[PDB]
Amino acid sequence: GDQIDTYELSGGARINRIFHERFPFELVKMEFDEKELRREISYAIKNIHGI
Amino acid sequence: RTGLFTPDMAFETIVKKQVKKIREPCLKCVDMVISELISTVRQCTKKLQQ
Amino acid sequence: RTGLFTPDMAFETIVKKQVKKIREPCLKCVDMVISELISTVRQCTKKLQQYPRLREEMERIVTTHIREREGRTKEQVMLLIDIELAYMNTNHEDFIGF
Repeated sequence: GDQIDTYELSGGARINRIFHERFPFELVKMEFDEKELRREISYAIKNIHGI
Repeated sequence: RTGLFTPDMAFETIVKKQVKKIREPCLKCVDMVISELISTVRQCTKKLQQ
Repeated sequence: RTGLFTPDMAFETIVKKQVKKIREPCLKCVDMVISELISTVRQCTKKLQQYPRLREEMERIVTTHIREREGRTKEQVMLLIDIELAYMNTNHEDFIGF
């Protein structure tokens, strides 16, 4: 439709496309220490080979 | 929606906004023309009749 | 009106029309997998021959359960396509511009 709010805002449910371009930020906010990953992998291997 | 091509309303809604600005000077022009007609009538009336 | 740029709804329309065609092979795949699982179960039940009336019961129960899962599998298969029709994501990996 016409009569769009060209000046005042970026708004009117166009905020949701930010969430769809903000969720890609939450997916990389998470972090891990690689030393814990290596320790966990080592124990995963030692626990898969039982004897 | 995700945009592939520039929408045609992004042109139209800027053009309409620019066009609305010229309402004022046209009315100023009309008022000036009326002023000149009044001045001319005064010259043709007040100065030549006793 | 006269366009300055190529409209975007033609792209969405064509994509939707082509995507709708995928439902058929997914159901064929599901039916093939169900058949293969039934074959494998009926092979596994050969060893249970020392006793009668226990091979039929175990085949009946496992076969019935496998067939019952057909409904839930097909429903999820249909939903994963309706989800691919609801929205049109052009910011994944594509020819942006042009």
